Amino acid sequence: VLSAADKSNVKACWGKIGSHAGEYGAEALERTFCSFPTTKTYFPHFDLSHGSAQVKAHGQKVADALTQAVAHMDDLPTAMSALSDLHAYKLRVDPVNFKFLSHCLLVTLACHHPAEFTPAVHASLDKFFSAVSTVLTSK
Amino acid sequence: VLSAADKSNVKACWGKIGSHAGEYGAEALERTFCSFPTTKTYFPHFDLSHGSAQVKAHGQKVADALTQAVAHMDDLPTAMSALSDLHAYKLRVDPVNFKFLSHCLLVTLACHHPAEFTPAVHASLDKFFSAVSTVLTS
Amino acid sequence: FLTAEEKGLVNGLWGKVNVDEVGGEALGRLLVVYPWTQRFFESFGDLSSADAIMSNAKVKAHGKKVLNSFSDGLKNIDDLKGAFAKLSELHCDKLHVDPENFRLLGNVLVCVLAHHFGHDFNPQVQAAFQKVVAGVANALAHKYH
Amino acid sequence: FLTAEEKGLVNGLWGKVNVDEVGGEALGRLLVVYPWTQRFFESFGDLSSADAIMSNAKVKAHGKKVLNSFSDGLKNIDDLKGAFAKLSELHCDKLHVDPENFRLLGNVLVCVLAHHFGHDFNPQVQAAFQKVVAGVANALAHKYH
Ligand code: HEM
Ligand code: HEM
Ligand code: HEM
Ligand code: HEM
Repeated sequence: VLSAADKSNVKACWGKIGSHAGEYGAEALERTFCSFPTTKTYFPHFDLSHGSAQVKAHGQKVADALTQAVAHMDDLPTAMSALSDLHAYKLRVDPVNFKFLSHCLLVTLACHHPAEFTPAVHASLDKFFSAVSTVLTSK
Repeated sequence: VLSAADKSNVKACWGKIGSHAGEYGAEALERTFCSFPTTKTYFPHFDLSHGSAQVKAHGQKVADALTQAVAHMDDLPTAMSALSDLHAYKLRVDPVNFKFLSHCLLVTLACHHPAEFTPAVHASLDKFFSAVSTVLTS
Repeated sequence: FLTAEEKGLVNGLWGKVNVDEVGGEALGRLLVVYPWTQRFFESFGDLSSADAIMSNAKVKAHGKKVLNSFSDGLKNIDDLKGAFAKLSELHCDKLHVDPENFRLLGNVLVCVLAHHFGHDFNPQVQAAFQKVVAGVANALAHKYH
Repeated sequence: FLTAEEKGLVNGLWGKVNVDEVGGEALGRLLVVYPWTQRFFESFGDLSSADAIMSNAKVKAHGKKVLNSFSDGLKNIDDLKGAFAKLSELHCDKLHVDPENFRLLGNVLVCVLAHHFGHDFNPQVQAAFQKVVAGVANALAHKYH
């Protein structure tokens, strides 16, 4: 129940993000550790200081995962199956944390791309990040 | 989510509940409104006094629906489709409130049936209430 | 409740904010991005598409009105409970708004601050505002019974 | 934080509670009902079947500790950020535990209490405990940073 408008809203916006994706995913995570400090319990082994290369590296791995969900909006349960193993089984990440991250993905995209952050696009991104969170936490 | 081991558990236990389903249905609700007052915001046109008859009437409809899901554990999303429309599209109830009911439903099955409410059955009942809340909110 | 550096950022930024424009925007978006909320606002008129909402005169006004209780709250950071007590009764007894829905406005207001101040909107500035926003929502909820 | 009547119901009920068995049960069930939590207790011996869990010597011993902690909370309701401050830092800095998980032990603790007191565990008494178990979860999450 992403609609035709959601999908193309999102592909268009992701299209514009381009090769800043990993940059943004780095920033989203930083924002999340910072605004929502319990998210850190899940990274007790990273260097989580400002500019930390580890967070940057992870930022890329996140943004790539999302690029690949944008490519496969029609079968997210399929596309993201490995990743929902990880987060649902191995890591047990409370669904509350996902809300924190997607909120910070929104703030980040808003900070850098206000021209596309129109209310309709904002509506679609929020649905998309939800769909991805449901798929990642559903087992 | 919900092994075959899990479904025996729920079934066997629902057997014992039997004729008390609707009576528990109501008590859990009076407990929900009562520990989680926020849930009350979805029933502003109700009479919500302790022992209100309108709640007992509602308590029954919840139980039957629960009995309903117990008999379609293998495809809940289909059985309950008409109910997720009501709860997602029409009323739009925040998914947090489902946790509150499912909790109090469990506390309800515990006051009444301590013998049957063994940890394995506790675990099973939870994944069941949880599995249901998932269908109704999606 | 907020360290002085925090209060410095919060006030620093809230000083540049056009209460007028950001108000309608936050509430507009609430209604576009989370349309189920429309139920509570039927008396406002045409709440059909997004362009209907972002231009609706009433929406815009209520917006400004919400944002002021924010400012009142800011001016009263260390006792938020008292500053919202009556809005808390209101949203509870006249309104029947599940307080879960308070986070939603908070987050949207936060997104609008990011949309407006762009690169000025630090990971730190935001961390302070989330604190505000989570606090505001706690107060408006405290008087539910 | 708690009315004179709410404190009546709470302590009136807690005086009756056998701190031994109730601990090793709240805790025992946390483990079966939400088995992912077993990871935090890997140095507890055999935890591979409900049977073995319920009856594990080191699970029951932890129970009592958890429960006397709870006991001390009741001597201190008026200031619970006070009573659990050292435990908050513990669960954060040492154990790295998502505070969300506190909900779960409060919940299981509420279920055990119901298992044990049936008719005596009425909607009104339960509403007293939730307020406590909500507060014990908030106090534990307070010194996260
Ligand atoms: C949209 C949301 C998310 C996406 C798209 C995502 C994606 C990813 C990806 C691509 C990896 C890399 C796996 C690998 O390196 O092979 C990963 C790992 C991981 N994720 Fe997420 N993730 C998301 C949300 C979260 C959240 C909210 C948390 C908890 C706050 C979390 C915790 C972790 C941890 C702890 C690891 C690996 C541990 C390590 O790097 O040593 N993830 N995730
Ligand atoms: C297992 C969980 C739940 C089940 C099985 C369930 C089932 C039902 C059923 C059978 C009805 C009756 C509709 C009819 O009579 O045609 C109903 C209605 C309703 N439910 Fe629930 N429900 C659940 C959770 C909740 C929760 C958590 C809330 C919010 C506190 C809620 C709010 C409502 C409301 C407001 C109505 C309509 C009442 C009216 O206007 O008559 N439900 N649900
Ligand atoms: C986040 C913090 C919020 C604040 C500070 C706030 C503040 C206010 C204030 C001050 C009023 C006063 C109306 C008057 O001028 O007398 C009001 C009215 C109202 N609020 Fe909120 N509110 C918040 C969130 C929400 C949410 C989430 C909803 C529901 C989705 C909501 C629904 C309403 C409604 C329906 C009215 C009455 C509108 C009318 O019919 O005239 N509020 N609010
Ligand atoms: C109701 C909320 C909780 C309370 C009141 C509580 C209480 C306690 C207490 C009193 C201790 C003893 C500290 C010491 O021996 O120095 C402790 C330690 C510990 N806690 Fe909890 N706890 C709670 C929730 C949780 C949860 C959900 C987990 C798991 C996810 C957890 C994991 C642990 C672990 C692993 C230890 C140390 C065990 C050891 O190796 O000796 N706590 N906690």
